[PDB]
Amino acid sequence: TARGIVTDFAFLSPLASSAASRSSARDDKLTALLAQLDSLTRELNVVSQQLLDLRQQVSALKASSPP
Amino acid sequence: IRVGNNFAMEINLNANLWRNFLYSNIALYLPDKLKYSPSNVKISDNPNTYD
Repeated sequence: TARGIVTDFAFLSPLASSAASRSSARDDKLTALLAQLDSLTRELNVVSQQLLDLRQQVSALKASSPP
Repeated sequence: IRVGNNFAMEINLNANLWRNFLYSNIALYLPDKLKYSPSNVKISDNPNTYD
């Protein structure tokens, strides 16, 4: 099966094609950038939280051996 | 006086009636994906309006 002929008046309208291309570019930008930024922010938050906890543990260990 | 047959024009009737009936009562109800947007005429951006 295959189903698409909707490009009829798209061919009949160059402006519609240009607007569709702009919409595709904007969708690419939005989707890709937002997904990447969200994943990066999640990873950075998790790593920062773990780093803070490890820093606390190291501070405690340093304090518990007063040379 | 007319020489030869009279001037006349032809049209298929039953085919025209059937074509009108079919086009209206089926084509005007296909899913919007097969439909397109017209040219040089303003149309509502909301797909759910009568317009």
